[PDB]
Amino acid sequence: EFLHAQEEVKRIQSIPLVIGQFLEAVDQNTAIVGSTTGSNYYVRILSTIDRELLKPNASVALHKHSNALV
Amino acid sequence: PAVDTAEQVYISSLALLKMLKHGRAGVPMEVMGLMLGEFVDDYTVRVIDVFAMPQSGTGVSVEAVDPVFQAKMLDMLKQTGRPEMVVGWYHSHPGFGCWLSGVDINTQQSFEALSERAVAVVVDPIQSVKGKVVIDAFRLINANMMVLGHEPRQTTSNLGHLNKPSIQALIHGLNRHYYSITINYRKNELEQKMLLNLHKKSWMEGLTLQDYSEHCKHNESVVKEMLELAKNYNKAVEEEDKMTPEQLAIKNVGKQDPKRHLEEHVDVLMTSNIVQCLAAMLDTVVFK
Amino acid sequence: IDINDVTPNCRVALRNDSYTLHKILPNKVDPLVSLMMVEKVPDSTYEMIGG
Amino acid sequence: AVQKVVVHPLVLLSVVDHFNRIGKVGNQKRVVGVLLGSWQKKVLDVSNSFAVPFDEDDKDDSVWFLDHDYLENMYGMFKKVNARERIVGWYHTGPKLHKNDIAINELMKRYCPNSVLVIIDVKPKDLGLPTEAYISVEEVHDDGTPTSKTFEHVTSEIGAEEAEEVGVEHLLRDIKDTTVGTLSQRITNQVHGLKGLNSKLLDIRSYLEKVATGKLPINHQIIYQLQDVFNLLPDVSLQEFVKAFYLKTNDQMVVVYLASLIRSVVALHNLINNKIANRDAEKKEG
Repeated sequence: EFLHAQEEVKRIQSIPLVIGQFLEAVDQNTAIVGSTTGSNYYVRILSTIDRELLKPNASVALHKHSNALV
Repeated sequence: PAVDTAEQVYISSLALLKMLKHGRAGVPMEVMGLMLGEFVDDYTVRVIDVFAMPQSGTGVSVEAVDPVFQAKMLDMLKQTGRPEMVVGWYHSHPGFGCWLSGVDINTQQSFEALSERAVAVVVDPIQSVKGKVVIDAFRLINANMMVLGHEPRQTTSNLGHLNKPSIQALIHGLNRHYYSITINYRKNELEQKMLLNLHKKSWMEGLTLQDYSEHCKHNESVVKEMLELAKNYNKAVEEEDKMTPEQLAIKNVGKQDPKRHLEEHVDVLMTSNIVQCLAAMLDTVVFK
Repeated sequence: IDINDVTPNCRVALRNDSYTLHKILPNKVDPLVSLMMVEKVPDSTYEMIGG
Repeated sequence: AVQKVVVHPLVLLSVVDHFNRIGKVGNQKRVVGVLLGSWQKKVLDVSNSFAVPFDEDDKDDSVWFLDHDYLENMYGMFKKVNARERIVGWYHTGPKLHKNDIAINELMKRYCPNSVLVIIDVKPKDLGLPTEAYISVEEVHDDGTPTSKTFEHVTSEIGAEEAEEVGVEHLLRDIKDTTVGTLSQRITNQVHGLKGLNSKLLDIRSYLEKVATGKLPINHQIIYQLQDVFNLLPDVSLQEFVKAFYLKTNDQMVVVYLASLIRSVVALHNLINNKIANRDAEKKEG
């Protein structure tokens, strides 16, 4: 089951992701991402990501449907 | 009388695949088709086959059911051996989730006119992009009984409240004008031993020794990164800061040095090396 | 969330479906004014200043 | 020609469903249907297949009725539903070819010049794919032998598209092995490959026995393909190869030893931590 869960987490990042700008991190497990579509969103950060890479304004790929940063 | 929340729309393995394929063909538009199955009893609606109806400018509406096409399709499928009745209809909701709009409700009522149990199915080919298959079965709630009685479905069992309504379906009219039906997937062996062949892995793949060049490169890279990680583990353990160590282990949790990037790599290396060596020896024995 | 905690210009977050507020979120700061806040302290110390 | 045939999962479930429904009411050996698919450069991609009424007499082997009008009407319906699919061949669930398959192949060629017969067995066999795409070849045989219609073979593989893949993943989420090379699955796969090699060698040996006893003809072709196989044997125990392979085995074993040392040290550290935690809890108890 753990292996299947890992595969699911990896499948969350599945290519067709909308690029967005990381605006500011509200707190771990969440952050504000400004989607390139032209609307600011509040999304849920993925745990596996590296917190160091989350610069004040960096390009973050967002899930196309759920809009969670992945 | 009343419909039990225990009713279960049985969707066969072929039906789900055909519905997904038809929905994915139409996107960016909306496809629709009639569902062939049996009303086996009051608490179950079994769908065996689903045949797409041709795309028409009308859309998914009562006029999308070309009577000549449906009649000829049923007549020709009867000869092959599928004398099934029309148990319901399905239409793809690209983008938006499984719910029913006004025209959808009108079409559902028209279908119900023929049979009181004509279930309606909604499939979204875009949401169902991964191990999740967003498929819902909906039927119309007599707005009359909304006041004449109360809710529309008896709850004689717990086989239905083991599921949850969706904000989307709730917003578009769920439990108000439309009520969902638990979708059970009727899968059997032969139809599950044939589908474990999409990726079955040939016997050869389990005797290929990889390539020793990139195998050595991978071993070297993993060993170097594990040396760096061992340096980090050394720093973390030798520190052993006792300023509330239970709190220290929780204030430095970031999926880092200690064990995560640790023995995870040990497992990767040892699995790869053991498998490669065993395959090499099996080849040295089997092939001469 | 209590209505008393939503002060004007608080940068709330709204649910996509019904647009209900479910968080307060940090107040918006103009991007360019954020860089002016000293997050990493400089290395200079008083003993380094002489005379 | 056809370099390869990709049979999408729906074709298989359709052919399992047709065989089941025909078998459930009445009894009929084999099940014949028309395969619909699109042509890549040379890789035929079968996506859908519809049943066609088909009565045959096993005794005569030359009596067989296949609907022409029914086939054309079904194809017209499917073209209305989706026109990207053109007829590309036929399938029959019969595990082995049949003497009348050539006439049916000609009838199919009447609708598609490049017809591929995919024999979709409905009996789960753990060793091998469930498809075998066949084509009709008329040649002069070169090697002074009588020529006949026969059935040339084309490689077959089962692929899928996004929708069919999602459906398959949902269907087999309870009997699916975890994706990732867990050592258990790797060792099991290696065992499976050994079993497949044994089965293939047994089949080859049975054919060789038949040829030697005369029950089957000496091909004069393909046989020398087996000879080439026997020439391509690794020839292990050569001194240079032995030294190189020992070097590689030791190079892998040193990494395995380092991994074992890391694992032992981590386990010992965890044991120390747990022991200290237990002792601290006991001391704080009183």
